[PDB]
Formats: sequence, C-alpha cells, structure tokens
Amino acid sequence: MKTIIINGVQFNTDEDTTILKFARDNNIDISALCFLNNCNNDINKCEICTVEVEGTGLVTACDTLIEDGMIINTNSDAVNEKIKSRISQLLDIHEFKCGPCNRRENCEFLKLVIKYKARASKPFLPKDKTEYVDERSKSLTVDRTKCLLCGRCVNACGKNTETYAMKFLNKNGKTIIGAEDEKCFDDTNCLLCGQCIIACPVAALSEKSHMDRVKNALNAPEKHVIVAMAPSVRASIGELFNMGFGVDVTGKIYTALRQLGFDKIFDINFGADMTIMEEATELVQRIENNGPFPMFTSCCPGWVRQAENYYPELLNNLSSAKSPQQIFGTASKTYYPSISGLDPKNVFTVTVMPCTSKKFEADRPQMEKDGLRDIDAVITTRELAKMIKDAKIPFAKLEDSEADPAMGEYSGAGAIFGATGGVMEAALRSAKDFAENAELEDIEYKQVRGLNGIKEAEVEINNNKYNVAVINGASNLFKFMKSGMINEKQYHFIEVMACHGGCVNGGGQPHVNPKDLEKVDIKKVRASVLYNQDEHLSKRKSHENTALVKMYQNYFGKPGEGRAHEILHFKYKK
Ligand code: SF4
Ligand code: SF4
Ligand code: SF4
Ligand code: SF4
Ligand code: FES
Repeated sequence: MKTIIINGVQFNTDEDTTILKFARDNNIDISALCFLNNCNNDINKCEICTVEVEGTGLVTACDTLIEDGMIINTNSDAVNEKIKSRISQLLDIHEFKCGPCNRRENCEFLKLVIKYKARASKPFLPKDKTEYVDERSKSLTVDRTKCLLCGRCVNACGKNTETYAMKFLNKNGKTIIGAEDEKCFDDTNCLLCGQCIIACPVAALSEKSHMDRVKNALNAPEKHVIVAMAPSVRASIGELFNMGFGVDVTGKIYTALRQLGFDKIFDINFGADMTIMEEATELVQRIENNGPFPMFTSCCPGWVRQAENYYPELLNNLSSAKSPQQIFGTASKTYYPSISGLDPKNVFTVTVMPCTSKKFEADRPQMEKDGLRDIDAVITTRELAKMIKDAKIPFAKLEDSEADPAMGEYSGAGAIFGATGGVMEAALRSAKDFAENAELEDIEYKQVRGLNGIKEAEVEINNNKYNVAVINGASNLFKFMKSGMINEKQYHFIEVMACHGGCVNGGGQPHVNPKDLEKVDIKKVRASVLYNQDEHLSKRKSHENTALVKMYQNYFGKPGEGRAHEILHFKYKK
C-alpha cells in the first residue's frame, strides 16, 4: 500500500502508475495537452499537466510516477500560474479566431484557454495566411497558424504507421511540422491515412475540402447528384451531434441527405457487396490456378500507397477488384444511367467516407472512363456533419428513412467492411459458397475479428486448407513483413487496413477527446454497430444482395469476366 495524499485526500494504492493516470482513475482533475498515445512531447513538453509534489516542486503529472509518501497539490496558485503561463505562450503563436474555425465545437485548446482564463501577451494576428497554409495535398491540409507544436501528430504517425512521414522540420530557424523536406505529403512516403489529423488537438491538421465540389454540383441544375456513405459513417457521425458513442444513425443520415438536396441516396455498402463479388471470384480463380499467392486486398488506399512506396513487388498480388468506392462510382456512370435515362455526363457522384486517403484514390488520373470520373467528390464524416449543421438540420431528432434500393441495398457482409477483418469475413462467406457450389449456413468467422494487430485463420475451402491473415494497421504490415511472419506458412489471402481498427478509426472520423478515449474503446464501440447490422440483416452474403443480383444479371453479367472484368477492375503498375 503506497500512501499518497492528493489535495489533502489520502489514497492507499498498490498501483505503479503516473500521477496523471491515477488522478484520472480517481476523479481528480488534472489537465493535459501533449500527452497522447502513451507519450508526451518529449522535447518541448507542454507542461499543462503540471502539479506540485511537496518536497520536490512542480512536476509534469503525465510522466511522473506516484510514490509512497507523496503529497501532491494539483490546484495551487503556483501550479495554476505555471499552466496559465504555458497556455498564454501558446496563444502568442495561435490565431485565436474560433468563429469560422473547423474545430470550434470540439477544440482541446479552446477548452484550456477557458479553463485557465489564459491571455496572450501579444495576440497573434497574421495577416497573410498563405505562408502558414499547405493545401497542396489531395487529402491533407496544414494550417500552421493553429499549430501548438505539441508533437501529437508526429508521434501518432510513428506509432500507427511507422513511416514517420510527419516530421519536425527546421524552416528558416523556426520549428514547424510537415512532410519530408516540406514537400507536398502526396509526393512523399505518406499514406494519406490522416491519423495525424485524428491526433491533433486543434484545427492545424485537416482534410482537403471537397465541400465546394459538392456545393457547386448541388447548385448546378443539370447535375444529378448521387450520394453514398461508407460503412463506418453510420456508426460514428452521431458523435458530432451529441448522441454519444456506438449509436446507429443510418436512417437519420438518409433523411439528412435528402434534406440537403441530393437526388439519389445510395450506399457504399452496395459497392462493398460488388467488391466481394469480384474479389471472391478472383480468389476462387487463384485457388483453381494454384496462385499466385498471396492475394492481398486492394480496397484501402493507405495500404495501396504503402505497397507502392515500400513493397512495389507486391502490387501484382493485389486484388484487381476496384474498392467499394471506385467500383460503385464506375457503376454509377454506366449501370445507373441504364436504369434511369440519365445522361452519364450529368451524373455527379459523391461519397461520404471516414477517410482522407479516399480523396486521393478518387482523384487518381486513371479512375475514370470515357472522360467520366468514377467518383467526383469525397467528403469525410466531419465534412458531412458540418454540412448538416450549416443547413440547420436537427439531426438528432430526424425520422428514419431508407436508401434508394437499386444501388442502396446491402448485405451484412458488406455492412461489416468498416471493421478490421470485415473484408476478410465478407469475402470468405462468398468464396466458400462459390468454390464449393454450396449455400453454407455457417458464415461467422470470428477468428478474423477484433483488435489484435495481426490475425490469422485456417479455412477449409472445398476440402483443402488455406491460410488467411488480417493486418490491422500500417505499422502491423511492416511488422508482418519485416519479422518474416509472412513466411511461417503459405498465406493465400491477406486483408490489409492502414488504420488500426479498420475504417471505423479512419482519418476522416470525428475527433475524440483524449479523456473519452481513456474511457471508451472507440474502435470496438464503432465496430459494434456494424456487426449488429450484420446480425439483423436478412441477407448476410454479398452475392445474395437482390439489387446487386439484378444489376449483374441485367447489366454486368458474371463477375470476373465480360463487362465486369473490363470496367470494374484496376491494377497498379507502380
Ligand atoms: S484551433 Fe481551437 S482555439 Fe484555435 S481558433 Fe480553432 S477553435 Fe479556437
Ligand atoms: S497521413 Fe498517415 S502516413 Fe501521412 S503523415 Fe499523417 S499519419 Fe503519417
Ligand atoms: S499539427 Fe496538431 S498535433 Fe501536430 S504539432 Fe501541430 S497542434 Fe500538435
Ligand atoms: S483503413 Fe479505411 S479509413 Fe484507414 S486509410 Fe484505409 S480505407 Fe481509409
Ligand atoms: S501533457 Fe504532460 S507535458 Fe504535455
């Protein structure tokens, strides 16, 4: 029993832990800023977690271990004035104009300024932002008038991806963050996964806006504007409307989209089922052809960039199926006209994604046919929330509506795509029926679910054994390759997601404050929505999607051949 005193209350504990963590454990208020992902900003520590230890002085609670005999005061005048001082110093480098700011409603810094009634010694009022802003990327943007130089993005990049594509740079004698050599991120090894954005406490890192593309298309009378959301959006956007965590808001989204004026409400889960039709078919062909193995998924553009940038020799092993977004988009410019009378050139296709890398994918030059882009705009979950709020739509009390079914129906296999191992599970449900010419009732592959960084399973397909792996996060791809794990056995099919937890933890998702992250397992809670959908859907195999089956039978023919192979696939040369 360590005996410690905090603010004159006695605690007895066997724990070995920091002052911050014990304080959070025991409902004692200590502020923190740079501490995230189980670090601090090791050079240039923020000191916002300052406390007083009697007999020692002011210490940073986030990395100071409790010890027997400790007497700690978290709220003395000397403590508070130190913290207020540090915040004041940050205000001197911060353009404090919250009105038009994209983090106005959930900013960690604003909360601290209010809490400590901090004041700049000199307001920072840059009158040329162009010098502080980098909007070159198709996916990320930087506004250094907001940057606290807290290093959370640098550490998050390193931990989540191990690319270290986000760096501290010396620019003109001054420290900034940015890409290697202050290049555009896209021109570096960066995956464009946005985990750096998710780690940022302020509006310094953001997604590259596609809001003007959307606005202009909705305002163009001749454009017919389709919208379709990713699996994960329905499991997360409610967080930005005060509804809490793990709330299924699918039906409210469809209603909001109609109120925003979109012409057709479809769903990327339909594209997920399409990807499975193509990719399960391809896997069966590879089985019949004795390879080449392994086949890797190709639906995560962060992973595609990782392969391009670090494992180009694996590109010909990637599934040729387009991702759900791009396969959907392709069909929206071909099949959808065929059942509507729309001129394909007037269809404008918008997706809503939990992802920043999806904007790069959509903008890839060859992701088009007959001069028509597969996908014309990609907005993140955050961008859609802003749109809904700007339109004054009372989201939390909307009535549910349904999608337009022709490219809107989805199976429970497509529904689970947004969680790590979801693609794998979905794919196996169709590949085993396909390979065995059977309709199997046993379809749950729990072995590939959950938050382990690398997962594996042995699957029997048509009386032979196959090995599959699920790589959960870009850093785990590096581990899997570098460790040689990939050689313990012949792998046949491998899912890779760049974001840990899969797309539910993508870089376009709602920010979560670090204290909530401490009490809510965001990856699991968001994923649970998706798995619950699967449990209640009447179709749980992609090839049982009735609108999809109609689409292949009337328009595309059989997967992996004919029209489908010719326009629903994409291969990477580099
Ligand atoms: S980053 Fe935060 S404190 Fe700074 S202007 Fe935006 S909302 Fe205000
Ligand atoms: S987008 Fe991903 S890889 Fe690039 S700097 Fe951010 S966290 Fe690192
Ligand atoms: S961009 Fe954001 S996370 Fe990175 S150092 Fe600046 S304030 Fe911190
Ligand atoms: S895991 Fe999903 S959100 Fe993350 S980069 Fe890949 S596609 Fe995007
Ligand atoms: S939160 Fe402890 S030094 Fe930054």
